[PDB]
Amino acid sequence: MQVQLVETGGGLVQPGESLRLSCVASGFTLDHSAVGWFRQVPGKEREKLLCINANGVSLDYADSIKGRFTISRDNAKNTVYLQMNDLKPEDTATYSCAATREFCSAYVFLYEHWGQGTQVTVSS
Amino acid sequence: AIFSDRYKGQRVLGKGSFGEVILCKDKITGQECAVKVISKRQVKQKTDKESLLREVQLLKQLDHPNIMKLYEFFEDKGYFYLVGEVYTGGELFDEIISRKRFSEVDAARIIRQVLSGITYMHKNKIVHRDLKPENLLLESKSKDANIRIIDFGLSTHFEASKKIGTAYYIAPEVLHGTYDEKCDVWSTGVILYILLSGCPPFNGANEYDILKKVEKGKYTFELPQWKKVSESAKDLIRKMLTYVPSMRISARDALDHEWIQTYTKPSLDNAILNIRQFQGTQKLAQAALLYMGSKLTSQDETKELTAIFHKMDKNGDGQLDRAELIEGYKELMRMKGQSMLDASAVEHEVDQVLDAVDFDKNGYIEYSEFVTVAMDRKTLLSRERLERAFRMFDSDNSGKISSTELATIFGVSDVDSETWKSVLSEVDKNNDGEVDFDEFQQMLLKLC
Ligand SMILES: [Ca+2]
Ligand SMILES: [Ca+2]
Ligand SMILES: [Ca+2]
Ligand SMILES: [Ca+2]
Repeated sequence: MQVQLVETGGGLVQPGESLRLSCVASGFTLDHSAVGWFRQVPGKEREKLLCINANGVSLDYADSIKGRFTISRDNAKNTVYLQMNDLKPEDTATYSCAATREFCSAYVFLYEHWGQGTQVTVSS
Repeated sequence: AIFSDRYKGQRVLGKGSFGEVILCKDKITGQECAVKVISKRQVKQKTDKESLLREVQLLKQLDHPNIMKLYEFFEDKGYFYLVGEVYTGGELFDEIISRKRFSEVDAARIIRQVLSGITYMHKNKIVHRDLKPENLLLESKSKDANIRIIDFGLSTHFEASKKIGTAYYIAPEVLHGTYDEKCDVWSTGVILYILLSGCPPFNGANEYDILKKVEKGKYTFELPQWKKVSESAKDLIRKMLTYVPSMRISARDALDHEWIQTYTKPSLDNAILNIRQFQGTQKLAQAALLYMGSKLTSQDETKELTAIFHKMDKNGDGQLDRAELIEGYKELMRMKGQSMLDASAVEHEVDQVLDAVDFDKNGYIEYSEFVTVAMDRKTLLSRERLERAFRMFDSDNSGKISSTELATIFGVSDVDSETWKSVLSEVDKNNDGEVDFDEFQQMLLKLC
């Protein structure tokens, strides 16, 4: 089809729970793509969270999500995963993923094929 | 007279031509100071030891509000330690481009401070020779704080071995050999010129061309922004920039000049813009260069660059760090035609310079930043790639790049928010609100 990334797994969860997010590529394959997860809170610029290359993992975000979030990769299923643990009221926002060629950047603007993302909400 | 018992070292502060600046804490007095560490192996000493020690003693005797006070001097079996007061405000030009308005008054104050310091130092028979905007620092981050000059009188004893960005300000007599204090004035003149136009009076693509221009000694005021500048300033510049030293105005005489006198009780916007362009490309320029490097390479280029980058990325995280850059440097340069016989220290040093091409300053060199390194500027910024790039940015093909188009190419899409407007204005020379190919090219090639 046309080319885009679609996110699923968005929902409402209690604090301290765990959630799994999925990003599927339609119109292209993730074989040569480095995919990164970003979270955007309303009225704030997109924040780097994590990134996985064609293979290896980088913790792009501040260490606020370090040790709690894991990024996973399955080319055959054309999908990139984000495992979220020990959720805080700090974490609630829109989570989306993007792709750049081969290697994970740290500049938001080098990324392409952004998705509408999924709403992640932590109870108050 | 020993360093370790007198001072305590912590973290590196800044980069100097002769040596590296490090922040230090004192043992007994309990004060923070800044130490310049100079290497006997890395740099040559022009004069004999006793002469250097005498000059340093004289320096320790001196005090003026516009010069870097020198507290102590330490000689180690391996290294030299030159101890002085601390500076947090950073280089002057950065502070200039940080602000919105810059008038002839501000420049007049700046030059007044500089010439005051220079006059004091000349009164004590000391010559800087190598005078640059980088040597002009601000003691504090507080606004309108006065300037302090650093590395005064050190050039006579040391000659560095590393070299483009001293040619702008060097004096003709210095280039031809023997010289006196008036060379400093010439240098100051050059700075003043830039301060009013944002461009060097003697300019060239490389050190050779610039040095050719200054050696020829000829320069003009044809640039449009000079129309915004008063005639007295141009006259003072002319007196400062005279080829023959004896005919050249002294610092003390220049301090009492009509221009400095009157303007010390409009806005040179294009000038401060050109200063920002001059300085580190704190602009749309960095983003544009990164975008061009990562997204606008041919298949052969992408293949070779990705291959080399993979070879250098040992842990495979997608980043190059200090260690990987060190281990991969000689082979990268071996790939780029241009160093088998390279000493580990200078390898680390050049690797550090490349770490100074680390735009986001995260401590790592990505693929995109790497492309800037591996590809020479001649290829990455060729006419073809620049034209293709500009064509890509200019979607509607009007011949100019709008704010919305910039927001479209690499954007979170906040066209308002003064994000894209501020980013655009830094490159928008003629203030039409858009970027024509001329300004795009000038932005990426630092041209005037
Ligand atoms: Ca690495
Ligand atoms: Ca970097
Ligand atoms: Ca246009
Ligand atoms: Ca314009």
